[PDB]
Amino acid sequence: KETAAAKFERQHLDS
Amino acid sequence: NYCNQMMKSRNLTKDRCKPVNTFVHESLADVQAVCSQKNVACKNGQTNCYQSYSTMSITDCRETGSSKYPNCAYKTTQANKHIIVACEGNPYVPVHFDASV
Repeated sequence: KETAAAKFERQHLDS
Repeated sequence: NYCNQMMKSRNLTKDRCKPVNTFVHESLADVQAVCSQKNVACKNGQTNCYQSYSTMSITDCRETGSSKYPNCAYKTTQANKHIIVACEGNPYVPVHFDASV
């Protein structure tokens, strides 16, 4: 469902 | 605190207590740009890792010694450090956080 690039973003990005 | 909230808010500790996680307070494109910066090897040896030329604003989330599901507890440490990410795919974007210097 969630691609690995999407997961990185949701887990580590807080812009 | 920020860590307790962001970890649950981002579905990291909704079904478990993750011992540690790092958040980067930079724009998405600025972080993706790191995939064409300083190439270095990852902890596992693989060399698809890249270190940011400059330091970035980050918050380190760490579980205390008393933390226990379902009541995870984190200690919040803010800092500016170089981030190392592993990239892959096309576009070549980050898929894993490897560390921060």
